[PDB]
Amino acid sequence: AKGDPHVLLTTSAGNIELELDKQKAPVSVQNFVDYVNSGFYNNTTFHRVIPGFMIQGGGFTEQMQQKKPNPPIKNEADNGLRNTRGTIAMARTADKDSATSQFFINVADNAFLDHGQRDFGYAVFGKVVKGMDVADKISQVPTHDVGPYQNVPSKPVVILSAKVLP
Repeated sequence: AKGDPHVLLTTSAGNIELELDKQKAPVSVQNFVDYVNSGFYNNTTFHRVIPGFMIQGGGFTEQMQQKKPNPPIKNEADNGLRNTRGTIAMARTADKDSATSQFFINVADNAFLDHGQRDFGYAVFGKVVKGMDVADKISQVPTHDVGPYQNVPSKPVVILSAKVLP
């Protein structure tokens, strides 16, 4: 136990466990915890995943059809320090300052995205302790390019739960 926050999630595949910062992004944490607290994850899913590289997720409920997001926070990527396939990170949005409710679980040595150039998009504020495999196995089952959103599990996943540990 010790003391290290972990957004625990049990998708159809199995019970996994994210682990999230806090310090480097107080604001964001508050937001998601709002959602986390309840009414959202209970029966969303995981859109999909680029093979052995990066699973999302949290967004389009089931098939994929916006909940009703848009509680626009602020700066993201510029607060996630170094790491590797294991970290979670927030998506973004056309505008810029937003990322209302949606994150994605990596796996492979990334860094590339590391805000440091004529660019800035993908946030960050977590990781992955245990059920990485689960994620994998999930990211194993075939899929298909949908149309708009490339990479979506034809035979869709369905999340069971999301319970944060102190």
